[PDB]
Amino acid sequence: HDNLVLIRMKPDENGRFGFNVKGGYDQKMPVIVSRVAPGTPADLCVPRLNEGDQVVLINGRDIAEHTHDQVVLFIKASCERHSGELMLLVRPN
Amino acid sequence: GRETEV
Repeated sequence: HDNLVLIRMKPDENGRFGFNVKGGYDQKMPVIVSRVAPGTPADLCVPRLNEGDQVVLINGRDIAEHTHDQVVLFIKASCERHSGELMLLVRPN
Repeated sequence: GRETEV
């Protein structure tokens, strides 16, 4: 489904990736990357996570019908990362 | 318009 980019990133010392999320099922909007802070894992990873990117999969899980809070919990769920890297399948826009 | 820093 469309052009998809597979992104892998390890969190910092505070367990942060340096990116912001907007949208979700409850918000009636898609899960979009609203901000990417400079010099953070989301900014330094290759391929890069960009602003406006639509999150499709989080560690292989389909988040289409999930709420904003559920999406946040999935991102923070360190045990679901293989192997210690957060996997994100995104659609650039 | 909920926004969360992760």
